[PDB]
Amino acid sequence: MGPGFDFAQAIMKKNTVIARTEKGEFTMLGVYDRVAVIPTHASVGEIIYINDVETRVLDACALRDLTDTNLEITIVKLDRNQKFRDIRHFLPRCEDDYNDAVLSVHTSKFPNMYIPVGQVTNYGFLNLGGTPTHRILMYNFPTRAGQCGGVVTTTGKVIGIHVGGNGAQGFAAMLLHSYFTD
Ligand SMILES: O=C(O)c1ccnn1C1CCOCC1
Repeated sequence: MGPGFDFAQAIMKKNTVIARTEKGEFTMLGVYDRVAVIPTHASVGEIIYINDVETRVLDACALRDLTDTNLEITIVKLDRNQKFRDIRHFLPRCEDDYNDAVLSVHTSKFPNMYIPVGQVTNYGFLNLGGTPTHRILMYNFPTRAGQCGGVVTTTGKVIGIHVGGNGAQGFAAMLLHSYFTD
């Protein structure tokens, strides 16, 4: 509907797939080559469904910071016959706060969904479902089941993936450029 939505749509139309694990259907962001991300609570195994196609998982790594604290991001390399557009140059280098973000979701339950969430706080520590978690972004929107994996963008930056909420606030795990050096 405006320039934030333009950037979000451009990411959704080329850099997402629908991922299915035994724990549900998730928006999945493809970052480059056959490398994507998903919330760690998706519990990715040796096989995952990608747009309802049985796909071998070549590697899955549940990220933790150097204090050995959960970051809630799992990086997955997919045995897929097609590469993603490389969007690593849209990833922030540092932890930050943002204005005027959009949360975008694409699943069977919520197709073509876009939410203007407003201001994004560098929240930091969150007890996420009992699990101490770091590098959390917060926005004051009442997010719901079905939005985990959703992509958080500003104009020109892909800043996080949605991982939870408390009924009044939503929480995303940061994406940083340093996660996807090769
Ligand atoms: O997919 C894209 O490149 C796209 C769509 C809208 N804006 N962008 C980019 C253009 C260069 O600055 C960063 C954002």
